[PDB]
Amino acid sequence: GDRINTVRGPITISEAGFTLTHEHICGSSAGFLRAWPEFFGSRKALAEKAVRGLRRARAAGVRTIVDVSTFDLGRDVSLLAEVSRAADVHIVAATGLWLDPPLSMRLRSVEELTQFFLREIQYGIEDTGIRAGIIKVATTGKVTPFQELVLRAAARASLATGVPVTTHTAASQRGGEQQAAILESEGLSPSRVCIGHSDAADDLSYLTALAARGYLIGLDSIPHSAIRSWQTRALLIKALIDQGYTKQILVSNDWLFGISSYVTNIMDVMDSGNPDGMAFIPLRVIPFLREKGIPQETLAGITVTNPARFLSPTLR
Amino acid sequence: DRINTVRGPITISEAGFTLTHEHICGSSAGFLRAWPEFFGSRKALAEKAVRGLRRARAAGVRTIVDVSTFDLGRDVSLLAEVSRAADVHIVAATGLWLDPPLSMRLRSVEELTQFFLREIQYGIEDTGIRAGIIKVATTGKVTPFQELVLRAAARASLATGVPVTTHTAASQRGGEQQAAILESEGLSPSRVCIGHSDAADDLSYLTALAARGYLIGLDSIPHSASWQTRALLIKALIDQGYTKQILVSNDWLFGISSYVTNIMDVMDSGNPDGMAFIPLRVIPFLREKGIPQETLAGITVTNPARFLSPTL
Ligand SMILES: C[As](C)(=O)[O-]
Ligand SMILES: C[As](C)(=O)[O-]
Ligand SMILES: [Zn+2]
Ligand SMILES: [Zn+2]
Ligand SMILES: [Zn+2]
Ligand SMILES: [Zn+2]
Repeated sequence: GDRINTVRGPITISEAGFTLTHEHICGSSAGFLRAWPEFFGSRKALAEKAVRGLRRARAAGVRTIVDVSTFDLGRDVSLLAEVSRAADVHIVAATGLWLDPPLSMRLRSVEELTQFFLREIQYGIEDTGIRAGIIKVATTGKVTPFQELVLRAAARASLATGVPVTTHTAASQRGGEQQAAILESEGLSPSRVCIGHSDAADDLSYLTALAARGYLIGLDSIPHSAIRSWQTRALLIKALIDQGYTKQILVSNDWLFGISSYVTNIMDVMDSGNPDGMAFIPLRVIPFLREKGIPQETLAGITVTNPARFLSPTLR
Repeated sequence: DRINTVRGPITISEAGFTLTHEHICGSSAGFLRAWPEFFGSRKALAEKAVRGLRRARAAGVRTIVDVSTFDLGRDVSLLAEVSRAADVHIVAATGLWLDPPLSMRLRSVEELTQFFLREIQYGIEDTGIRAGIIKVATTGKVTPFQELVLRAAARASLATGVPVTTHTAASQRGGEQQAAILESEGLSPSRVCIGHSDAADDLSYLTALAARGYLIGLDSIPHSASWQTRALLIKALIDQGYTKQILVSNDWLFGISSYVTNIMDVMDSGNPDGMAFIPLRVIPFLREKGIPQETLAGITVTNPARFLSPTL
């Protein structure tokens, strides 16, 4: 407690400011940006596009992003440090595993995965020293055996360091419920867990029941509807406020500036559907919520206070 | 006239005794740099590799071909460090093995062709260290994505002259499906090694491929360590007239993360010779069976040189 690790070193919690808690510089695969940078035009072209997009978001009020790219999403932390410095936006890096682990991860025990997540939080990522400030885990269906090991290793690393856990779900399958059961079996407090992609939920009662248990609800992919409207997703934010669960809400774009882990040219399709990029939350969602009558203090709580509480390393 | 190595180009006569299917590390993309303590440390793995390569050099090896691809975790800076310190030539590979990430799996044949060309003609990552071989792995009857990898490999080989080497299940005669695809792209069989052929129960499968001009990779002899029975496949192909089609190797590794933990210790206990197994055990065994030294030198020196020299 008192400081959050970022790609340019520790910051105090008051420095984080407006924080987008689920974003990516680049959605890729381990080793890929280094082995084939011209897939993105060039490494310099991707960095320049990410710096302009982050400066765009900064001019709309954002001061920090949490890049929830794991090892297997190709998360290159040296790129994050470079674009963080050039944009003057803090970036929190992640450990954990997403949905494309290679064999060298897939064959590991829970104890081995715990030591890997442990290494990225406590020592540093690769040979850069940059330490992770969050653990990202993805699951599908009812949670596969390997995904259950990842959740348990994540809980273990969280309990030893205080850094929170954030998840990838299918809300339409109520996937947070299985995640929550596994993480609680490990002794992890719900207040150290964000159940992500909860904006895609059709069932408000699924979200209300997780919030009432203390989970953070990641309404984190609002503009993916702009490519069910985005205003319908944003109304889940108002619904949880009106139910008294403002403190449980985290809002983000889930944007990216380059994508190789999908069909070629998807980034162009996405950018034409959401030209605001990571500024979509502050330029479109926040004004929409204001016009629906949500007061300033509540919107500042969601965008500043809740991420600060969530990211502050806590064992209390 | 020259072959790319991790220390730059060398002339064909420099390659000498060549093991054409080996690995410094069997891992996954990004993994050695993200989690080097899995191997004790990066330094410990490099030290183990240098000890093993120096042992192979003392036994007569002068070059190895490291057929680790991107998705086997190939770390061509590690290869360069241990090539220099062992003073053993290492040829690096492009291509794809059996664990491509989404960023590779979702690519077209044209995109994959550009990636393999990038690693042969420009360099691997930002090291400028060019690949001298293309490695391709397939499973059953060849999946749709594996077929794209073979076609891109054939295209890259036709544009550069560098050869193609494969991973099969010899028990499934996988080289027949591989060869049909490669030939549909116009690739000469003389620029293809069908690997893991030592595991075959069917000599007919190997002789038919050799009769078409394929190189036969009898590359995993010490993994069976009977290894004697696998080595007699070398004699069988010699006796049928196919000496010039034979390539032999150990398929050894100095670290392994792409498998259950501690497999490396099991392997090192069964084969303490490591990469020196071929020169110290297989070559003398074949000589005792009456194969002339000149034939063994052709298999370990001339065939490798003919295969690696870029052609067309
Ligand atoms: C990289 As994603 C679509 O799971 O946020
Ligand atoms: C890395 As292998 C066992 O296919 O030679
Ligand atoms: Zn996700
Ligand atoms: Zn995401
Ligand atoms: Zn193989
Ligand atoms: Zn191999």
